[PDB]
Amino acid sequence: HGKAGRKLNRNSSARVALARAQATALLREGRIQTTLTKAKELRPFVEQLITTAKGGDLHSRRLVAQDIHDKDVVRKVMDEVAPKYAERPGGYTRILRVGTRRGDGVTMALIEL
Amino acid sequence: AKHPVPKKKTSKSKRDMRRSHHALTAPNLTECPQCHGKKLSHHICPNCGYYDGRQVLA
Amino acid sequence: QTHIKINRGELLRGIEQDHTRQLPDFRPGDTVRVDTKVREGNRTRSQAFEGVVIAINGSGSRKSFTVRKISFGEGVERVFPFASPLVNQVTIVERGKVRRAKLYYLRE
Amino acid sequence: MKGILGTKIGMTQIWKNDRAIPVTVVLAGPCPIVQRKTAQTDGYEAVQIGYAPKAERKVNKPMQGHFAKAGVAPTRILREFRGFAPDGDSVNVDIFAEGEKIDATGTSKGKGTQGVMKRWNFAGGPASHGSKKWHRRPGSIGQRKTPGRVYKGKRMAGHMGMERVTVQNLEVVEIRAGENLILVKGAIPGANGGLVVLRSAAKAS
Amino acid sequence: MIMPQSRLDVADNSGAREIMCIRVLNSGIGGKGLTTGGGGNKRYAHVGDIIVASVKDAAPRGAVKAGDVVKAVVVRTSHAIKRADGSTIRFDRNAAVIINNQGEPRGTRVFGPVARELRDRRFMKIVSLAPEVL
RNA sequence: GAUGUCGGCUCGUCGCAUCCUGGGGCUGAAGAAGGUCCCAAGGGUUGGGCUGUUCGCCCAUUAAAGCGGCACGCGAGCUGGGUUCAGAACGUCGUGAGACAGUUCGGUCUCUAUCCGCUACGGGCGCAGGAGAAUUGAGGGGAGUUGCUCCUAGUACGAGAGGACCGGAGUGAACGGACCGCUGGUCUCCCUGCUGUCGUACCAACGGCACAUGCAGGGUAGCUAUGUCCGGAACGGAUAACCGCUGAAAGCAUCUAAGCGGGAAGCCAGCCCCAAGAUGAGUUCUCCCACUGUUUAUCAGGUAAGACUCCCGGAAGACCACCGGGUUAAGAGGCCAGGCGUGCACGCAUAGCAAUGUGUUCAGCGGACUGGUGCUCAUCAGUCGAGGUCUUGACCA
RNA sequence: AUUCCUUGUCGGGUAAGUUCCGACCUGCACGAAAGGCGUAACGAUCUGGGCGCUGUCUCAACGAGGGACUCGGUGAAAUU
RNA sequence: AAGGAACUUUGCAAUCUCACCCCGUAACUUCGGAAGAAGGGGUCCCCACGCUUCGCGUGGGGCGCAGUGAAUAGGCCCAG
Repeated sequence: HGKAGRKLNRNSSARVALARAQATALLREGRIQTTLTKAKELRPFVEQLITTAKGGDLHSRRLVAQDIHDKDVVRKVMDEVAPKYAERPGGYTRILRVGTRRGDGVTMALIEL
Repeated sequence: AKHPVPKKKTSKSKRDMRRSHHALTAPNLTECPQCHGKKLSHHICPNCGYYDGRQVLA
Repeated sequence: QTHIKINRGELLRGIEQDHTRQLPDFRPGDTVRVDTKVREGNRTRSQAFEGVVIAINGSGSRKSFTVRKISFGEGVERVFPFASPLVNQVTIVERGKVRRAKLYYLRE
Repeated sequence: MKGILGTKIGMTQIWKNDRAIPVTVVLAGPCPIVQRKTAQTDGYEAVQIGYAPKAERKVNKPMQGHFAKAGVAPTRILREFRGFAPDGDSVNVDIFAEGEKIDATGTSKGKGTQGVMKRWNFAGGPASHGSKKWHRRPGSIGQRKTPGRVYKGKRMAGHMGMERVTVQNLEVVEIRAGENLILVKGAIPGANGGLVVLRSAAKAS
Repeated sequence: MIMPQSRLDVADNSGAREIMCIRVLNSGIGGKGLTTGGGGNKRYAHVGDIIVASVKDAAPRGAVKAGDVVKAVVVRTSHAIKRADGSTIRFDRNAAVIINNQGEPRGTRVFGPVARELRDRRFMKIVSLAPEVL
């Protein structure tokens, strides 16, 4: 059987680079579009990650730094975006599948903060 | 060489007996609520850019 | 399969708090489980395994601790079910200072 | 004969005296009675019990009538039992008795498409002394110009699991009425959350 | 578990030091002498099981010599015998006690602890020299 | 204009002239143990050493450790040890080139399955309405093994030594099924430790790469066995060999020609699983109901019950299929709580020349596990889907 | 590596050895520069044994990655 | 896991071993070798001290399961 729970399609150190790679962007742009699935993967990781930032103390700042190697972005998340989702019960990030693409026939989608 | 190989040409008939299942399924287009143009249920209307509000730029 | 609403989580706990016993603290360092060997004929014996603890795998009815001992020139390890009827009482003897929840590293 | 529906729930440890025994905690909720089949209506005697509940907003119109035909309250699962009866609704209280041996019958966890080594044991072969048929792959399907085919049933890969199963004679260890909970020794089929049916020994010693 | 080609330590003064397994007899102690195997299969010797063996190293000066085919009765499997209370016992090394057709140790004493399962197997005398019976 | 060759391995299946278990006659059969002939193939028939072996000899066991068939079963299934290519050697034969009853070391065994067959899984249509669901069982498949101890009984038997049938108990083995609570395995980034190097300016804290986890320690869920649980049954029907009751033809005798009974691991039923495409297409409960279309558009078209499409999932799964949810919502992510793994974090303080230690800290971090919560997305909407043939017969006022 | 009878015979090592080592000899058909017998060292050489270690095996299990499967693009082959 | 060549035509294949210091090292021999024979110990960090400096030795101290702490990196022997 295969009753686990996670997605891959690359090795291990990659499915880690990606999720960090997209993690930043979304945080740096608020919205990025991407293959539908990769969004779906992306979602929960950024959220947890946003929830990390939602503490303000060095520690939390430094845990995030682990998954955000661009100083700026981390500060953005740390000081601009994280302080805002305070009031809400963690859970902001939505997806709006768009329409199939052309060169590969893959359905894209939008993941916006 | 090419080890397994076919024992005869297949009838233009049989070769069709097969294909009776490659028939595409026409999308289920739905009519946008605003642009009234047809969209793909659950996705953004490629024409107006809406999905209750307007997401995608024009 | 059936979709009844239910917290299987607790349904279990109930059928498991009738069979769950708490013991001293301990994590590593010496112990002296003075068990009972009721097993002989009718004659109910009284053994007392005792020495290093090297694991606490578990929680609830299934919780258990493992202790390593060298009896008469040959290593010995026993797996004790906290709630195991054959056990009367466990007792520390000397808290140990180690750095990991296993120790196997000590099996040599 | 007798019997009641239930849900698997999990196994755990339990001591009956001084001998620890593993047990599969099953919950045989109270079961409704939604149709008494009789060798005079359906040409055969039997009963129809119900199980999990169901919101009426999901309940088809026709299904409502069938359940309403006894004023029960849409279940979502119905199953027959031969040569049974009682009056009202069927629970395990009085039904099964601590000590009875039973036949639990769930649905095997589904193993997807499995080879022969796994679905029939087989033995595959080598792993080092020459190959391309490393471990799994069946050896040979048959003989030659004789039975110039393969037999009907030769074991080969296939979907394994997701089959009905029955593990006979299980000792109903404990029985917590007031919770339609029951505890059986040994392992029952299918996974937790699964529908299991518990009956009287199909035929026991 | 213990099996053919698997060498055990000897837990007696029979003179034998180490022994290689040869065949797992279905440990038949009972009745009058040792009983005749209960099957020609049975692949693993679990503590308190009898096996036929072959001495691979006996000590100099001792009733048992190097190369003597002899029966023994496993007393310590590095496996793990699970006691009915659900406890588990496992020794560092596999070790057996050479014996004789009545289930008696050819030795005058056992060394090292012995599986308590042997009392179950009715191997009384063996047990009686056991410094311990874990 | 090619039917690949010995032996293994894998995978099996069939016959019986049965190797062991079942039943029986006779025995020179006391009992126990055997011999032998009959009936009987359900199932089972071990692991090692030598040899390319088949064979066979042997070690240790076993209830036994059957013989044969299926292109000396099985290379579009694997090997390639054997032997009927090219190299080389020895003995032997040949003046020689070469040869061989011979011996010896070496020597590329071809990804792509069309038809039948086979294992799984879908689509169509059919089953005289359109639908939801629960079933009968025609038939079919799986399984079908055996030891040992105890009891009876130290009896029957036997000079004794030894020592049962029958019947009743237990406990293994191998084989299968299911299962993961246990005991273990794994767990590719769930936690930590460690090295070299580059970067995050630097210090400190971290990241990358040294597998496709840099190494190590451990490890939830899942899956998993060497772990657990259960099973091979009982009774029954009809019988084989075999034993018999009443009993003539042969006024006796006879298991028989009338008739009747006992009787095997086998057969049929029984157990578990499939199953009406059982086109002879069954049964039962429930729901929607009788719309519209001028001999110019002759049948389709709104629609009911209901369901698909699609979205979000799943202990379901290759795809399909199957189960669940889709805001009258707790389906999944998140989020809180908790559980469980790791084993005490950053930072700061203090001790120490320092490496480090101690405290704050049973800390910190966190995959899949138990719950709670409308934070996020399951929006909107479309597509398909009944008006019930006829004949006979029966009942209704 | 020259033996047909042959797994010769006795010994050795093994629980058990048609192979291996040691003898004996009855050398089917050894033998002295087609060299006889020996020999330290050297061999991706050939044979037999042993220690160690291991998934070779008892039995397999879990995990990873690349195909195999699904959808969009391009689209062969032997064969008949 | 347990076992450890039971695999098999043959441990084929894959492990173990695997660097550099120190101790130690057989038969046999053309005395050169056999020899990396076999076998065992060490190896990180801190500080003092002395040394020929990079480096190193001594003494004490320290941390972890583990210190050529990750990559490169002999498995050994007996007999023919």
